[PDB]
Amino acid sequence: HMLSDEQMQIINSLVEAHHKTYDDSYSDFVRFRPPVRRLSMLPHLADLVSYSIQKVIGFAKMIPGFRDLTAEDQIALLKSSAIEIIMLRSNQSFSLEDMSWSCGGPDFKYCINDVTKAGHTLEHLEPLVKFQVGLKKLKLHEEEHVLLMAICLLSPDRPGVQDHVRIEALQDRLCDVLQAYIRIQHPGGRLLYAKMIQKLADLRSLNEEHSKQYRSLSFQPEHSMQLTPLVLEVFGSEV
Amino acid sequence: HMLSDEQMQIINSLVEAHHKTYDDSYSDFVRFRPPVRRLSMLPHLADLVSYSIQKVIGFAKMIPGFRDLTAEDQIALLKSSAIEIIMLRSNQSFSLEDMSWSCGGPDFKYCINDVTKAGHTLEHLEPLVKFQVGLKKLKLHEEEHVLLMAICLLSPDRPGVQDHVRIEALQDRLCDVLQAYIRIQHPGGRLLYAKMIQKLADLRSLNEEHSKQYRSLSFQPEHSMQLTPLVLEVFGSEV
Amino acid sequence: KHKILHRLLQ
Amino acid sequence: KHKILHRLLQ
Ligand SMILES: C=C1/C(=C\C=C2/CCC[C@]3(C)[C@@H](C(CCCC(C)(C)O)CCCC(C)(C)O)CC[C@@H]23)C[C@@H](O)C[C@@H]1O
Ligand SMILES: C=C1/C(=C\C=C2/CCC[C@]3(C)[C@@H](C(CCCC(C)(C)O)CCCC(C)(C)O)CC[C@@H]23)C[C@@H](O)C[C@@H]1O
Repeated sequence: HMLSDEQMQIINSLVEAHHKTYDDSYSDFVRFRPPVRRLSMLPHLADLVSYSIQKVIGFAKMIPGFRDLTAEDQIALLKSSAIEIIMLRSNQSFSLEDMSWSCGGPDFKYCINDVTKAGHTLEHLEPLVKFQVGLKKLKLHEEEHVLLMAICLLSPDRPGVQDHVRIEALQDRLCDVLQAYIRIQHPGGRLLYAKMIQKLADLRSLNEEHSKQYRSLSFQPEHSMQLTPLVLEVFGSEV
Repeated sequence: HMLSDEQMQIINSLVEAHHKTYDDSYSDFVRFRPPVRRLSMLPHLADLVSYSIQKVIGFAKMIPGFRDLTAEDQIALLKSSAIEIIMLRSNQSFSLEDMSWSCGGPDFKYCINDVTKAGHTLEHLEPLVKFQVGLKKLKLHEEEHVLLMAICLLSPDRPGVQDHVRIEALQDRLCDVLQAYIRIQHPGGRLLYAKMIQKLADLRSLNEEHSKQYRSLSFQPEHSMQLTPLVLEVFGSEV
Repeated sequence: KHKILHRLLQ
Repeated sequence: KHKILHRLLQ
């Protein structure tokens, strides 16, 4: 009926974690290869995605008990979740007012069209935008935003995971915190937790559609060369 | 005592080749990750080097009878020569007035210091600058500049070459053209050809010192990740 | 395999 | 091996 002590400790860690790995000014986007409006956005977007991965890794390392997993599983989880964790955190810059990620502009205002000039079809971009709007409409306290990413990341059924027992464990502990937080700290959170867990499955689907169109993109050398070593590594098949 | 017909044809091809693969305005340097004055120049310089490789490949493909080699040897030659071909072509932007490559500025004016902020020691940069000044003092007609790169590239003793007989052949044919050109078209070219061939061996040495400090640079993942797929591929060990 | 990731995970 | 180079050499 009230939040635990080991539960505040966890929430504090996760919010600080996200605070140190997400910039609301986006003041590193200048260091990326410029955006261009072939696949003119690919260089820029690949630089953006590569950058984000490094941040996700920063965040992940600060999720409680994550450093305690085997290096192998840590990799298995990053590799599988990475992309979803990004769609998640990107919502923070998504804008329903104009339906586009605004990290600046007109340079850094990414719309569905841009991601097209990077090798993706509208027939597959549509659901990602839909996912963004629904997520944005949930008006999440940052506590929930953070727990959601930390839970999404610890999702037990990732291809390549070994100790799926302890992973469902640290994710269950997190879910407790979330359900407790909404009930206790969120006025009118009756249906929220459910809606949130609903989002996770929207991600599995979005993740899939990506793996497909990225595979096709990564198999053309003229395109793969536009990527970064990290991207190639994280979305690669090596095991 | 006068230039052949099959010899003008060759010179024409090589000059057009260099004309279509080298830009005197350097108007693509804006598309690179910005330069920064750790290893702040590495991102920019890696983008510059990657760009240059693609150009060298463009040039190489237009060298006469190069398309007639096996895909394997073409690779073996690019991999070994690439770096030297770059030091060669860079001279065109090097400036004795200020001893630095000026492709713009203050942004694109690269000095010895910059290449330091990219993972190389002065105790090894010194000879490259020396090589640039000597080369610049030879005041080469572009015909000679081009033949020099086309000869350097066809250098027969590259690690990994198979048909070293036909390669010494197409390079001998080129050398004829060069010696003929200087004697016939260059007033006071008595000692030139020799000085030029002298430069090639300066390159083998500069090439070596690079392979060493790049190996050390490429073995640190925090650094290799700053590179490009092409660089990694071209300076890699795969066979 | 996974040179960079290992490194990034201190 | 040498995916990109092959491609770049038409
Ligand atoms: C990331 C962040 C930001 C935006 C995210 C975007 C905008 C551009 C397009 C992105 C990056 C989507 C694309 C990018 C994939 C390109 C690549 C790697 C070359 O296959 C993935 C979704 C592709 C689908 C599944 C839609 O087909 C996912 C999230 C989208 C900006 C800021 O919020 C930081 C955050 O950190
Ligand atoms: C290239 C071109 C230009 C400059 C060349 C430079 C300036 C920067 C430093 C460079 C690129 C040298 C370095 C770069 C190596 C960096 C890397 C790949 C991260 O290990 C190589 C020499 C290193 C030594 C041997 C000195 O230790 C070689 C030539 C130098 C500009 C223009 O002329 C186009 C040309 O096309």
